[PDB]
Amino acid sequence: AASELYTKFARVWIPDPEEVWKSAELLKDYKPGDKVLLLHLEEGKDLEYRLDPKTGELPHLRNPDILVGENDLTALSYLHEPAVLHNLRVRFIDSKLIYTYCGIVLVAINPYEQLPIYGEDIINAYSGQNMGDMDPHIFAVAEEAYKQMARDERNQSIIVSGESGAGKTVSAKYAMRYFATVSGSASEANVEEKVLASNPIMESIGNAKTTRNDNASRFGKYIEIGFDKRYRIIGANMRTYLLEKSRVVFQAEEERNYHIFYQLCASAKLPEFKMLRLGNADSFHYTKQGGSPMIEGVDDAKEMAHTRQACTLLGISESYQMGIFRILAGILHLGNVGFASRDSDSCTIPPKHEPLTIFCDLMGVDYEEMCHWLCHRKLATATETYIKPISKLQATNARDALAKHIYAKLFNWIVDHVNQALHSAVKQHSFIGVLDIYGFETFEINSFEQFCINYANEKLQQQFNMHVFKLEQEEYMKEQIPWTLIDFYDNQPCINLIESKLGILDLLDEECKMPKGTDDTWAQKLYNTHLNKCALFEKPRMSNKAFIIKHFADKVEYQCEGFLEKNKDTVFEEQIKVLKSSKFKMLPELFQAIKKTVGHQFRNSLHLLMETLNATTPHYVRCIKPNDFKFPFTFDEKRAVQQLRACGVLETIRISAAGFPSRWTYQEFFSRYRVLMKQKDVLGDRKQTCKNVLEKLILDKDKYQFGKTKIFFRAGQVAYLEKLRADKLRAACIRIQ
Ligand SMILES: Nc1ncnc2c1ncn2[C@@H]1O[C@H](COP(=O)(O)OP(=O)(O)O)[C@@H](O)[C@H]1O
Ligand SMILES: [Mg+2]
Repeated sequence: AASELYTKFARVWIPDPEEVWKSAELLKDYKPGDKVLLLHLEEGKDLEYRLDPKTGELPHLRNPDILVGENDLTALSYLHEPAVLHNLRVRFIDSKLIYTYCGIVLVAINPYEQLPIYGEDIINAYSGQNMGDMDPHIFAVAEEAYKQMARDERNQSIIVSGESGAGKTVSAKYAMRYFATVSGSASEANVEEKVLASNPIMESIGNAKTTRNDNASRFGKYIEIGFDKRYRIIGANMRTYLLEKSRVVFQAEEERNYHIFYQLCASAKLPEFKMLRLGNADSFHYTKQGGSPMIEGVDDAKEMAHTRQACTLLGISESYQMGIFRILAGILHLGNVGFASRDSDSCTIPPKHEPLTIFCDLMGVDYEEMCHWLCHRKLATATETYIKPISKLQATNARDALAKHIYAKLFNWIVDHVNQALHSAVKQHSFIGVLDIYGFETFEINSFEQFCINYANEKLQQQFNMHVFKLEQEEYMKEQIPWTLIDFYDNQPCINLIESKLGILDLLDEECKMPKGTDDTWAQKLYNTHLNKCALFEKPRMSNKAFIIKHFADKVEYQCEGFLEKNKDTVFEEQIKVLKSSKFKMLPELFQAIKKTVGHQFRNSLHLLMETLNATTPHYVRCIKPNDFKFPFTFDEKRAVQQLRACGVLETIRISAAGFPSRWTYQEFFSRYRVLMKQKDVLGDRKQTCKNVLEKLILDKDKYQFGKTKIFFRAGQVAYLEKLRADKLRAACIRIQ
């Protein structure tokens, strides 16, 4: 039947290597059996488009001009890939609209420009309205979640997704503002202020500049915002995920360490900071490696003022704040300690070194002991102790490991205190969860950190697909309702390759058991186990030190060096002991106790989170990066199309197009709509009673369908039944009155 639409003047989409899809118009009517189409391109040139001799499949028809730039993609006549790309291009380039709906899921595009599209009057304008009675915006999602939590008394979750830089961090912040405003009616409104204040604090400690993002979010965050019976904020709790430790000691060619170090170095001249004995960021190796200590459009000194102000608002006094700056200053002074070689396998550090002097002074430690333990290691046996001198390379490695460890304890200490400030005495009626996770990334060189983040992103896709596609269509099959299968790309195989008993993480952990274990040996074990036995896993022709894996977004090559070390993540017992013995109270609090590998800990942490998400009603936001140049309102078609297919956008709209998301059991429907039924319509069979009543209430049979155990409805029909229920109760009250 679709071939009847291929008439003279009809428009179609044809594949193009650079533009992905090109629009063309038919110069003649198509007849079944024709091998070439005479097309007029929009550039003024005529083309003979040859059809496939085996399949005879025609190019995609283009939707009418009235359907260009629609608020909801389900309004399109032809629901195919070229149509999606065109509709989003027009709304972005022409209309400057960043938002579009794909049913319940929201699509967000990064503008690379500040626009005033979120005044409190806008917040008020989105408040109190229906879905679609406002145009697409993040506030609509927030309001829908607010509306659902209040009516359903069910916890909700806001899940944002996308590759690095797509606007995801930005989206979560604005959603929180909406809830804080509505809740703002409270007496102890300071709690909402504290909740919003949490974000900039974590950004200072948690973010750093990458080539992808000037403010990359190098840890994960999940926030539960609790509500009372009044549907007003009671408090909150943050659960966070693995921070990039390698960032403290290393930075690439145009990257920085965490923002807070630069804020502290910018404030070195102030009298309060004088005790720290700091200089500019160029003086310390841990800050200098990147080659550029400043971010354009950012004033580190100004940010330092804001960060301090944020700390005081949470109730963190100046003594606490000066205490954290001391730790950070100490990490910088440790980074420039001079270490000299003795013979081939020994090292020595002088008790005279200027940087180690202030390090020992700030930490409240003995210089002579630190010189000894940076140069030697202890081996303890039941009967005796043995000492091994360390090489120059080992001394610097030992020093750096301690720096990562200190920074890690410090980050955790801060989040614990914000959670203490965010705590609530009252009982939780319900909650809204917000997820903010580092997005898919790739570089010239990729390591263990990229492996972990990509693996986490794979899990998010699995949760999304399980809920949206898998769980949902399986129900229709069991329900015995006419259903056409909707295809999706299932990533379960790569997930098994990573997580299963035979998986990559398990093999790395087994290599960690062996003292003889090596990255080379592990890579060889991966090749032996999977080189030609697996389709998701492959090795490049030129290398034996790296491997490539097929993720949902793209294939990624990972270098094997450092994987066992990074999986172990440990520090010498003597160094931790000298810090446990420190004179400064904060250091002993971290070093006091306030076997599984980082990879094992990471898997379970993600499992607990997946389980947590499954308990709530999800609300998904898909963020897209339009261009790599960071330019205002520029659209890259090749780059966009790959993100759309990776996100499964088209199939999400096709499943949405099938409709019937709402589903009442015959018992629930009967119990809720008994008032719309006359006593004569109530048969011994509840199922037949519901059929007879629904057939009387709704005349169009295309708006509802009957399954084995549930009744299915099209959009707006339950609201119509609620209007009828409300009208019947009102009429009954008037009759009684
Ligand atoms: N509302 C916005 N207005 C302007 N630029 C934005 C907006 N949202 C995101 N961006 C741009 O996208 C970049 C990355 O988005 P952000 O949410 O900050 O981090 P990410 O998207 O990586 O989570 C920002 O640095 C900024 O350049
Ligand atoms: Mg981010």
